[PDB]
Amino acid sequence: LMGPRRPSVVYLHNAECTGCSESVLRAFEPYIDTLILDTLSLDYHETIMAAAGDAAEAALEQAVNSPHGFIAVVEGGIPTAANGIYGKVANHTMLDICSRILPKAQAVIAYGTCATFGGVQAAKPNPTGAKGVNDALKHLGVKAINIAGCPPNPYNLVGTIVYYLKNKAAPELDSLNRPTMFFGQTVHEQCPRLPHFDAGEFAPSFESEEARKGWCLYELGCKGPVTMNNCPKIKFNQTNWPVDAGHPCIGCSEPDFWDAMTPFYQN
Amino acid sequence: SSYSGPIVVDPVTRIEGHLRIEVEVENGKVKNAYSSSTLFRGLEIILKGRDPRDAQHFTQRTCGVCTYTHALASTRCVDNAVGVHIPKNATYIRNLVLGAQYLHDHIVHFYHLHALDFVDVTAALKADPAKAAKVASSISPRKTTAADLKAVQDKLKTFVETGQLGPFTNAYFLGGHPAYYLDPETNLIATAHYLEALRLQVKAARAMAVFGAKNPHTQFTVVGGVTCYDALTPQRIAEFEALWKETKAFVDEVYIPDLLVVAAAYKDWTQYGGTDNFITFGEFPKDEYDLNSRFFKPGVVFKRDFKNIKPFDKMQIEEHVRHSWYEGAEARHPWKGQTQPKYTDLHGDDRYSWMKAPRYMGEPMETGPLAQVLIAYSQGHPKVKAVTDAVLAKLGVGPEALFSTLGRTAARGIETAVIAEYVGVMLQEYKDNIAKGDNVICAPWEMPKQAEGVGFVNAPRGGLSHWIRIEDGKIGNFQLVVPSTWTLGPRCDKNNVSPVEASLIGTPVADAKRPVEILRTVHSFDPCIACGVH
Ligand code: SF4
Ligand code: SF4
Ligand code: F3S
Ligand SMILES: [Mg+2]
Repeated sequence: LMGPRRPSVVYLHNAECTGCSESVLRAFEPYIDTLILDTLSLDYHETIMAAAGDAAEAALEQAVNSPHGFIAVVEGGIPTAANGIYGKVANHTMLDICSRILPKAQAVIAYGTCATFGGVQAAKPNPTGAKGVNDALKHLGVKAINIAGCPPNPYNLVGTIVYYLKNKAAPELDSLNRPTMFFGQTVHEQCPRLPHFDAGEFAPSFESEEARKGWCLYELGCKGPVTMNNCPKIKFNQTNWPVDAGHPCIGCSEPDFWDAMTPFYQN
Repeated sequence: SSYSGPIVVDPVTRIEGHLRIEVEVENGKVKNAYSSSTLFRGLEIILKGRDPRDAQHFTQRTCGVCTYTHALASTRCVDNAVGVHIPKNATYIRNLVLGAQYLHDHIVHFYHLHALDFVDVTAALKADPAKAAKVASSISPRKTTAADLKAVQDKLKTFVETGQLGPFTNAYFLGGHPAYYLDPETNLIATAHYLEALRLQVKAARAMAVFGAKNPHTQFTVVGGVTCYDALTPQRIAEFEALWKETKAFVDEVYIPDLLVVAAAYKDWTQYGGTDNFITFGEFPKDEYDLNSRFFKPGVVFKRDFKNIKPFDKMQIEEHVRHSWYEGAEARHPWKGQTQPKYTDLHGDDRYSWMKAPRYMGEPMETGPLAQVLIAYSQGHPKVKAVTDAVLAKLGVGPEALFSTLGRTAARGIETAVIAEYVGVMLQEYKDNIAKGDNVICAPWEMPKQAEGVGFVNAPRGGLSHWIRIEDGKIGNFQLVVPSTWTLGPRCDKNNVSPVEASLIGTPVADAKRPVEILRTVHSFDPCIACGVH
């Protein structure tokens, strides 16, 4: 699977819902077909790969041991409690496989809110003591590139890899290890309904006339003022995004958003 | 020659989630099986004490493959608990987005997750383009030229000669396998269509974002209705109509024809993967409170007796833990359910999975495309019956042939073609209603201090249901019972084997080092593990 010419990528699935993988499958100009055939070499990815069981393991071992190195993209949080017993693949705890593989990677990218900060399963009471990558492997020097979102905008993944491939270094990161180029602004300052907010023109409810007129959704719970992402500018699927569909932002690209931003419909 | 002993496939790839399959083969046929889901997240524990309004945002993250389904089911659950009757436009927009999800979901399954168990991409290299384009144009109205197919062949060859096969690395077909039948021409046709469906699936997902906010994980639902006032405009309805037409064209011209070709080449697969009982929750309703007002109606069958279709009683579903890593062995109905983790190990105390075992009247039930199609067919549904007869016609097989890995695979395609045309009808009805003057999408409601509700969704994989027990205005107990729990879950306290473990029995295996046959049946169920355990 690994050889010269095409950069190797090893994709790992920890505690997740696969929504992040599905997001990359939505790549547009270049599409997923271009990336897999012409730009990179996806050597391990449980969702699409042809091989399974022992042959799958073999393919991963082959790829991580390659004389050329590899880039690792991580999806999901790592279940720590009770010795990582809450998450096992091929009878190995996710904690082990990640401790064994991540320190060898030339670059590790945590893709999504779960991998980045812990996510949905780390929310109180956190029955599995799940943590993000940097948190569970700090003791091994693993310091990953973050890229938060649930799922993140795919343009943000592609842009980081392409920037890495041509520079052999990272772009510029914020306090949470996220690329300043994609997370250097609150979605609020890039929101079309901003004029409304600035003039106290809020909708009191969704069924109201003011919602129908597109008034600001702050009173209904918009987390946009304390969230960092590029949703309004890049949009999703080249066509829509949360508030344009009339629903407030739930701050999905922030650390402990599940507990920190809830109740979602209150401010 | 015949193999006897154990086989273990961990991880099972080309599925969602983390599954481990253990079988006991004797003389070339699987004699026993166990499906171990090996990841636990505990969404139900996390949900407690929280504002019921937020549930939908938490339960949607139960899965990203079947992205919209959980948020719909949670919203229908609370809607119900609250007693709101949402506007008809809200019902349309919700139904439309769901229809578009069945299409995207099913298209990606056949090509991107199931196909490689039947198709050999390397054989495509020695194919004659001119003769392949010929066979292509005679099974579909979409005409293919030799040049079209030649461009694909060149793309492949360059990729294979680089030594970097990436996703195809240790594929069970490399070097030839006694279980791959397709000749070169056909392998080239399917591969060309595997690559095309990669760019089409993006169109079909964009359809969801037109009204939904995005895909994966939409944001347009709320208690009482929907939030997208834009979905009323002619522009947005045109955009959606355009995308669905294109997506529909692919289903009728590429997907069904390919399916029939692959299925005829593998008609021997009409002998494995059969199950006994089925259940389906029906979908696409006119009345949110009446299950029988759905395009597809509810129903349950026992022992393949499709003449005596029984009604769905919601007080019959109860989940077990005897062979799961949970405290004790007490079966509980969702409204009095408990999620108490207690990990023994593989087979420790005879427990081997993080999935509970939902039983109906104490019986294991298959759910999903096969259940939704056979039930609807027996209930005399016009469209369903029309196309399944046509499909059985082309294949020259009787109805019996449907209880198999073959059938289950056909069924998913059949369901895709009928739902594809039904979206045209709901689109029309929705257009008319708008024209009549109804511009309402969200209804008022009040939060009860104490209440208990449920929401049913028949998703791409089957009967989905969320359950809430509100106490003092907060979430007192929230339980999810999903499609894969039904089919891929473990044995119950009476030791009745689950649907998948049962269908694996008898599966002939040619080469233990490359158990492609097991992957054919397991993938025909379209398993989703993050859904089944939450
Ligand atoms: S960050 Fe979200 S979309 Fe991604 S795997 Fe986690 S729960 Fe899913
Ligand atoms: S509060 Fe939200 S809806 Fe309003 S201007 Fe900010 S991002 Fe826009
Ligand atoms: S909810 Fe998330 S997708 Fe964007 S609009 Fe807010 S950070
Ligand atoms: Mg449950």
